[PDB]
Amino acid sequence: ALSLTADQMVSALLDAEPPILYSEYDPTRPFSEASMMGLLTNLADRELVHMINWAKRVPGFVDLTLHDQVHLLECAWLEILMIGLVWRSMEHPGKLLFAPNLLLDRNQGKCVEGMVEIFDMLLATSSRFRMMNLQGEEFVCLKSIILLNSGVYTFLSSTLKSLEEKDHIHRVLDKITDTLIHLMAKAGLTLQQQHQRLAQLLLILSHIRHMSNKGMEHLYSMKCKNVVPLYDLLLEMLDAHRLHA
Amino acid sequence: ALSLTADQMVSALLDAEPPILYSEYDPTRPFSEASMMGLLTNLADRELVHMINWAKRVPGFVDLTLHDQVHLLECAWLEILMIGLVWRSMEHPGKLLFAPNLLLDRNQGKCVEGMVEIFDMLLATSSRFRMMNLQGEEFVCLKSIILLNSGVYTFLSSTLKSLEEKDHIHRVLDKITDTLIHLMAKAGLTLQQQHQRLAQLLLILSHIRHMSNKGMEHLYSMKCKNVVPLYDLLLEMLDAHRLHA
Ligand SMILES: C[C@@H](COc1ccc([C@@H]2Oc3ccc(O)cc3S[C@@H]2c2ccc(O)cc2)cc1)N1CCCC1
Ligand SMILES: C[C@@H](COc1ccc([C@@H]2Oc3ccc(O)cc3S[C@@H]2c2ccc(O)cc2)cc1)N1CCCC1
Repeated sequence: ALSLTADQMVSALLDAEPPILYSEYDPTRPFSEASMMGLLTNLADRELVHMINWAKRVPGFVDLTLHDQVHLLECAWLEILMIGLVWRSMEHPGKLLFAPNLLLDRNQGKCVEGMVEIFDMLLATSSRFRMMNLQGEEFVCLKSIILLNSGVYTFLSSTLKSLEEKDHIHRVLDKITDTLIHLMAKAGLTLQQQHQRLAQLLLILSHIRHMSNKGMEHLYSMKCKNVVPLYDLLLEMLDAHRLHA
Repeated sequence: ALSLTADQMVSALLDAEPPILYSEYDPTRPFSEASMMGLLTNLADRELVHMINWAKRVPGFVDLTLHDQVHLLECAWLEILMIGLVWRSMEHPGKLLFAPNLLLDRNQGKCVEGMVEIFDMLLATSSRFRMMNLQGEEFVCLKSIILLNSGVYTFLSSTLKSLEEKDHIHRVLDKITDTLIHLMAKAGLTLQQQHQRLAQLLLILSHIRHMSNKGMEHLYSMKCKNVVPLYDLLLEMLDAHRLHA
């Protein structure tokens, strides 16, 4: 990502995109019988495996230590799931496309206590994306910034290693800024519109953080999975051998 | 803020800055006897009055409806308190300057259950500001963006009035982006450094949001004041007559 061109970062990120998964329920069977949170939790857990694969293809990420990769993902995984959900919901006003076979409106969120509040925030984000005409190339840049940025301030220590890690991350974020600006210039925005649009995009990331924080608060009202710490499951997933090479 | 120059926004914001308040405790008396949360809560409540005064001097803010002013402040007040705290702590590594007569280190945070975690996040933000060499002129721009941005996505409705309000806010944020870019150009940064520094600044705002959200979670473990809704107290403060004109 540090000698990669702007055109090469954009292609690398497009190449890395995870697949769109389906909800797992029998579509020949009724709906009142379904646990909406079970459906959503099962979907999200399945996406997480693919998020790990994606993160390893973000330029610069695997040059980090395993521990720092785990930390970043532990800090950003729900933001990353949510921006992906808002992105595929963009062309579906008033609805959230959790999966191609699971498209829910706000009243379907009332089904779970405290969940309509989260739905409403997600829906508003999707509407802002649509109104901004967010582009596929801009979205993958944003998703990678979330991955690199959300946990970069909470690394405990400040060892030599740690200082080098933070420098490298800030260097990669810098190149993704250069890429976003490059995309906007290519599109024919003036200098002035570029910086304004860059700021508009980056401020949405503070809303996504808000949504992740609220969603974490909401998810922690027990019912879901909280077995084995998240660190450990992420590490297991991230700490791959190379035998299947 | 919409026909204001970049030089006029910067001066308007510098002019609007609130005063630095002191902690209210008898400095002739011992410390173990002090409620650290009482001291911090009393300080923060006193700052809030001055925050309302400041917000009314941010270009564009008072052109909003009273209700929308209340909403923005309800969404941003803790972020705004925290960025002010990190800013005055910048030149005090390892310590948080809550007031000139109340300078606390992380171990003094352990005094309150769950508070050291918040202190540690604040301290790390202060260190990042220092390392970035954040400037007084950049800080007031950031503080005003927080005020305008944090609640702009959660307005319920979408009345004509509401749509006009959102447009105006996004227009003001745009001019503050123009101002930040103007400040950086004046300082002699290249085009490339400007956009990179703009992005570095705006991404810190996602960390400040995180800290506010965590702090709200922490403050809600009862002991503090939660009497009369915050909306209502903000409204009271904001809904001024003009008789003392
Ligand atoms: C905690 C469990 C389940 O996590 C979940 C479960 C459900 C969802 C909910 O469903 C999805 C499903 C896929 C997707 O890409 C996004 C979301 S968001 C939504 C949600 C989030 C928070 C909230 O308060 C209400 C709804 C999102 C995450 N595992 C997640 C991976 C590690 C543990
Ligand atoms: C809720 C009460 C008190 O709010 C407070 C009380 C204390 C502080 C704590 O003390 C200050 C004091 C001044 C300042 O500018 C910032 C902070 S931050 C800190 C804090 C915040 C969250 C947390 O979990 C732990 C420490 C910040 C806000 N009133 C606030 C205005 C309306 C109600």
